[PDB]
Amino acid sequence: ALSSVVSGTRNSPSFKTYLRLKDGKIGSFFHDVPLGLDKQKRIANMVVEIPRWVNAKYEISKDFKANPIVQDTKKGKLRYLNNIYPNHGVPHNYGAFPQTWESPLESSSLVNQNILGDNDPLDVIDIGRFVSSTGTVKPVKILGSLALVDDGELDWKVVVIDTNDPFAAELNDIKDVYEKMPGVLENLKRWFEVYKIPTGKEPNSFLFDGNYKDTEFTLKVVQECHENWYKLVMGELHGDNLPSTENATLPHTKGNTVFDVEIEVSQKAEQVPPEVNDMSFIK
Amino acid sequence: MLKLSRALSSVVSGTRNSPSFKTYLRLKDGKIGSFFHDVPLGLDKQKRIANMVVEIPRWVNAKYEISKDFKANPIVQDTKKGKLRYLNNIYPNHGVPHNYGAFPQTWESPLESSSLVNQNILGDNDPLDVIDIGRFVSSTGTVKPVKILGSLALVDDGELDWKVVVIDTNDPFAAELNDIKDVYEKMPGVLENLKRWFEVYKIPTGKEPNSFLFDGNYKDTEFTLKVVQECHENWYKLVMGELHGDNLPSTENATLPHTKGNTVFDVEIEVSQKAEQVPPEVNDMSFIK
Ligand SMILES: [Mg+2]
Ligand SMILES: [Mg+2]
Ligand SMILES: [Mg+2]
Ligand SMILES: [Mg+2]
Repeated sequence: ALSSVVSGTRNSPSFKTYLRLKDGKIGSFFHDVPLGLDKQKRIANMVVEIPRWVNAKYEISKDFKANPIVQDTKKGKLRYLNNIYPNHGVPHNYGAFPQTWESPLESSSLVNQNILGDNDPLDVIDIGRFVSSTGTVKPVKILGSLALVDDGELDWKVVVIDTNDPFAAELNDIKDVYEKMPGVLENLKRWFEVYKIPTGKEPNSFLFDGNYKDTEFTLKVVQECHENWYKLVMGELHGDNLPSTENATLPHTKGNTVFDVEIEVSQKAEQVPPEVNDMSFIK
Repeated sequence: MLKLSRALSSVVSGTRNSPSFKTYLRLKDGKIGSFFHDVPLGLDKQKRIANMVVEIPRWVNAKYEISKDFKANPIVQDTKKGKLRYLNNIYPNHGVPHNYGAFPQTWESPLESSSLVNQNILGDNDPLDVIDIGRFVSSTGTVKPVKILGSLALVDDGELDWKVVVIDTNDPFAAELNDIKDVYEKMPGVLENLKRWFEVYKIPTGKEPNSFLFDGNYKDTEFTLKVVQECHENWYKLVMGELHGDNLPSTENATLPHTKGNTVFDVEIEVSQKAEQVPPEVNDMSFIK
């Protein structure tokens, strides 16, 4: 089975999580984890970036070799998400669909409006009961989606649940969450609207009037972004500033390679800065 | 780093996330005291401050409390049928939303009805509950000054369970809060969340929701000081042996020179092993309509 390995020191700029492939070789979280999309069973594989109730802004890096998960930084400073009261850190496990990409050139057939893709793998929110570690790859059941608009880009949020959650069989479309998990859709919607306000940013807004899109519509977003990724790795797109497509597993692709990376020994994990625990109370 | 003056502190006994875990009060000379009896409440009516004993740090689930039954009144995790008790995650809260604790040298008498409520309703037999809404996360067994802001008259299993809202006096925002309305206006969602939390938090354990006096309104600072005074007065009668009842708390104490319970504690500090794992079900979320 796929697994992961930590490099460097937790809560320092050296921290990384790499994908380990089945033979022990290093792969890319972006390119080498099969999405494993099953349109019939409405399941696909998520890469977990941020465990529920964690603040560190871990993401799959498009820049570092082999696309490890690294903590975001600004002005050289590690970035922590705020506590949007009464949330502690992220309210659910946050991650991505591997082998997907929101092209900032191919404008979506699914929105009537000429709006940009956000240039990253599709964002995934796992609302299940399990707290999942950074670098976990697991099957999730696709439920619905939220069309967040952040800085002119369509930042889709796809709501899923871990297929190991006994409750997953009780949820077969996005209205099931509203009825059976009271408060989850409302809280995620408000979180994504306001989470940058404490950093000096304006509230985000929504397409579709702020309404969640159902499973059938969401599956089309996933398929489209999986096809965009496909075109990207096959060299079948013309465009500047395309992500790296270096990969360990995709035969005949230009980026196909063997990854040679240094796994740095982990030191005494640094303290999180105490100000990370401050709460943000948003009107 | 280095304190030139003696201060109260605490000592952990046993293993975290195990039935052995205990935090004891250490008095200025290093001996063991009671968190219930031996921490001066320090109530200052004019500055609207008093000392809190912190039981549960913000975003912790473990239901730590001052034990009325254990010798020297350590803070211990509530346990039932030999099973450690954890508070639920009342979505979207993670554990307790703020630092939770108590006012030492206070007690809600279960004998008397308060003269401050227009209603016959008995107290909950424990120190007054305190909720510190400040930015700092405080460790179990911390004693610190807090500014009293207001209170909520929760009713739980028929008993009046006062919740006192306070802020750590070191919080730079403390100066901007002078009464319970400043929290409502300047810390949007805090009072709302606490009130809903106290209404629903035992529903996952199979209890009906709690109710309130004063129609679920918060009481202001002036009224709250009267509740704290009255509970401090009743604590005093308890330790002075002036009350009759079959299940009064123990009044054993190290520091109160004129009390029957005044004693020297001899407690064992057990070696701490590596903290046990919290059971993974403690991370499940409760979604209450
Ligand atoms: Mg992302
Ligand atoms: Mg996105
Ligand atoms: Mg209490
Ligand atoms: Mg109480």
